[PDB]
Amino acid sequence: MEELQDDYEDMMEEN
Repeated sequence: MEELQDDYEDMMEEN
């Protein structure tokens, strides 16, 4: 059960 992968943090978004 993962939302995010590895090198990220859901306080930004890769648009």
